[PDB]
Amino acid sequence: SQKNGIATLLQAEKEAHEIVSKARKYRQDKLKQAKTDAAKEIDSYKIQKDKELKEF
Amino acid sequence: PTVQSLSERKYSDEELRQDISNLKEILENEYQELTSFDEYVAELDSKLLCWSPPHVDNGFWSDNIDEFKKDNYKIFRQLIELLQAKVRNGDVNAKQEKIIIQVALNDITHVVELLPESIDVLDKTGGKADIMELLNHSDSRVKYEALKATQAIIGYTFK
Amino acid sequence: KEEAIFRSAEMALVQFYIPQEISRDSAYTLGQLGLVQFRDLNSKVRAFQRTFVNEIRRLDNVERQYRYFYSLLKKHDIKLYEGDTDKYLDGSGELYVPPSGSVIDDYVRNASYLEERLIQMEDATDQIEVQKNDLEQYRFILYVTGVIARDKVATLEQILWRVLRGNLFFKTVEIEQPVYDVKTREYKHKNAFIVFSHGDLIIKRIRKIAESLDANLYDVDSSNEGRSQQLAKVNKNLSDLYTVLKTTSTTLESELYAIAKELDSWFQDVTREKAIFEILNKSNYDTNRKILIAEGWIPRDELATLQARLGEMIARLGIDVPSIIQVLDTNHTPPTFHRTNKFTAGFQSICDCYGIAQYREINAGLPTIVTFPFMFAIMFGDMGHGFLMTLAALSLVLNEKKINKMKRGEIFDMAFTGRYIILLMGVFSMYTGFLYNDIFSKTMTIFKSGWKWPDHWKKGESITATSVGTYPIGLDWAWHGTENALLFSNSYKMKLSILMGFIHMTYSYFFSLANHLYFNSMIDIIGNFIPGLLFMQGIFGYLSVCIVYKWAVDWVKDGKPAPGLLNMLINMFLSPGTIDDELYPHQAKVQVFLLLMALVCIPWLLLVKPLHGDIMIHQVIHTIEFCLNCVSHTASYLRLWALSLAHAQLSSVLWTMTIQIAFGFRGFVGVFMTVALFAMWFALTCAVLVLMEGTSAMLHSLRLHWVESMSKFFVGEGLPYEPFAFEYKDMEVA
Repeated sequence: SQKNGIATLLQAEKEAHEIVSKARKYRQDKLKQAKTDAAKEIDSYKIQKDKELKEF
Repeated sequence: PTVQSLSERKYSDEELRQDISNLKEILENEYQELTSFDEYVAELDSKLLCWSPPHVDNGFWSDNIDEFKKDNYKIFRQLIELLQAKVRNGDVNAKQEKIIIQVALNDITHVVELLPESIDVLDKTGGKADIMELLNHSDSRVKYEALKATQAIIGYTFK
Repeated sequence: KEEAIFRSAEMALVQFYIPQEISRDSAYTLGQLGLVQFRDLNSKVRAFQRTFVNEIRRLDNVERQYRYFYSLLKKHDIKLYEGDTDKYLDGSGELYVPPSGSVIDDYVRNASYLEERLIQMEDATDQIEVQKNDLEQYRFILYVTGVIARDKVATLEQILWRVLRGNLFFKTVEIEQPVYDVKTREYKHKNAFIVFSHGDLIIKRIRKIAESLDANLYDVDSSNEGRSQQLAKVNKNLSDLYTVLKTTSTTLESELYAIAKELDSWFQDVTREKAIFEILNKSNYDTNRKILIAEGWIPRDELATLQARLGEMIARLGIDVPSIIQVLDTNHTPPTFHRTNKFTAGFQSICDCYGIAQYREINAGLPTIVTFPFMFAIMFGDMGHGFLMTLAALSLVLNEKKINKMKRGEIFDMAFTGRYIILLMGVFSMYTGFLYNDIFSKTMTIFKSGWKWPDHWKKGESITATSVGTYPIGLDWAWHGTENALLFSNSYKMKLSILMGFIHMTYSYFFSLANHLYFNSMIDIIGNFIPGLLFMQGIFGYLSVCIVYKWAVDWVKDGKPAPGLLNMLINMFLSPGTIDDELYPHQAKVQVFLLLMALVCIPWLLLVKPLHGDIMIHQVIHTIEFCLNCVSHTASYLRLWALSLAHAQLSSVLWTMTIQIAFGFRGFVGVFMTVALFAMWFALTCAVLVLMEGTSAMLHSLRLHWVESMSKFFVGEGLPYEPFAFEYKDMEVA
């Protein structure tokens, strides 16, 4: 129906908006997680440097 | 120009529009190659100049006209030498040679119209008649650029 | 399997589920079909807040560069060379077209480049024109030195001799050729001016007065060697100037000749996108929104074919996402359409000039197609004038292919569409001539001899005629020239006009019943048609049956008195007590039943419709106007008679004293005189008669159809159907 078609179009638009919001949230979460991973890797590198200094 | 046209478009995607805007900004920042009179000098050192934004350095930045005039028409003599070398070797149909000749003619037209006193330097170099001979160049772009340059020189010298 | 002009075509409101990406192609093709409108949407906000503003402004700018091309091209000695090819493809082309795409941006950049280049070129050309004009006087040269117009040299000499109270040396010489001075703006004659003086103040005064006298000056050299060197330098510069001006003129003429070929087609190409973006403006394609949604008016019988064309384009465009369309609940009134061919487009347009049809009512164009030409013809009459105007109609019908692509102007103007209207009114003029029996004014006598006036006649006796029989086709030729001809013909054609008019009223009024029946409304039928019909018949159709019965009976042989020509009804207006001269047994008596039926019908007509606040106030006015229009229009039908008789008498008088004096019979001078007389007669008949009187009768029958017939049934006014398309824009709009 015409009202049914309008409702279907609105549902499709809402699904697209939800997909875009999920993409943005995934982007933010990935950025935060990669920042944490980089911090952990840098801490590991600093610990390795400290261990090398202690061995020296 | 393609980036500018894409900027003029209305693509229905925020990410795509932002990417187009960023690319346009990057291209505009890279357009500083024109404002670098050092870049124009380097192209002069190169035997062949390219139709880069440096070929519009004078119109976009008339400041380089003073440098061109300096050292008793140093840059004007360099450009005249490049044009004379291209002509004396002919090869007006060569695509690279045609592009170099057109760029040199356009730059010379910009410079001469920016300082009519360089007309005497050009005439002493034989370029006043050289460009007139080049008005009959085979290439349509070369002939049109030569006509524009001669009209600028003849129009400036007529005063 | 499509609709016709029977009524307004089956309307439809289908929903455009246009994909956002392919929107430009979809709009382009959908406009190419020349089949769809677009419903006015999102128009509640001002015109400079649209999402389409930037493309509209750039394309309008582009149209401005194209106009500047056309203006400078018209200034130059060159015109278009590809008008025919572009118009034919875009006029009625198939679904296949080469849409532009990014070539739109290519065209925009191309136009901007062309303006920068040719603006530089024009600046160069007029600058060097100023240069050569300056040197031309300078070259002609060789104290005071200068040139001035040769006619004003005497006044210059006088003012020189007078300004300094003494005298000064002077010399002058006329120039070989005129110089197109910038100040004069024309190639006026000139002459060299030379003078001499001692003081420097005198030289300055000479400078000032020469400048005031519009005399330009040059710095000549007194020394022969210096003058020769200056002339050599001037020639050296001037030779390069001739070379450069020749080269630039050649380049300009070459590029303008090249661009002129595509410029005419480029204009009609670029005109498309303006409409395209103005149309998709109504679609409300928000930048954030995707899958554009919009609506437009379509013919219901073309939904399948438009869907097929859209799918074919989508396949051609490679758009993977399918395109869909659905029909809305058409609560809003859709426009009215008529799939008229060139056979009847003129009739339909002339009919709807009065008012666009109701949403689905019986379009009045179809009956008018025939009634209007015949109503004109029954007013026009003559064979000869109708035949010449039919030839004039053929002049446009036969050359329809040629005239369609040539500007109407003031030579034809509204006649551009009138080729088939004039043809049909001309053939009906032929018929009215056969049935009025007058080629121009003069009556023809092919058919069997009519009235037999007595075989014995005196030199100047008054002779009656004998009804030996009835002339089979039309008015009896024996009536011509007789003292009773005017009375007989006038009575005849009064009755003809009123009878044909009543028939026209009945046929038009039945259209109201047809319209209501098609719309399946009953209260309107029972409240307007049956009461109105019974009223109009019971008076005026009763008059018609009166008159037909009156002819039918051979009155004198019948013995009972013959009522007057148009008497019985106005006699009846008094009282049911029929005064005298009854038509038939109880014929003048039973009609009181019809009269009482009408008079008891009028309040029923007054009250039935209101009985479902101001509805009654509207309906009382409706009944009042219904009756008044009925009587007034039935009287107005005498106009056919009126101009029929006017045309007949005008034809008679012109014929009797503008042609055929028969003076100088069997004489060469008489031959010349009748030649001139016939030329004057034919010119008068054509111009005066056909133009004036024929268009007059055209207008009278036109109004007749607009109100007398149309207003009986046509009431609803609806929206017009103007789809989204145009053929070409070669009209050179400014």
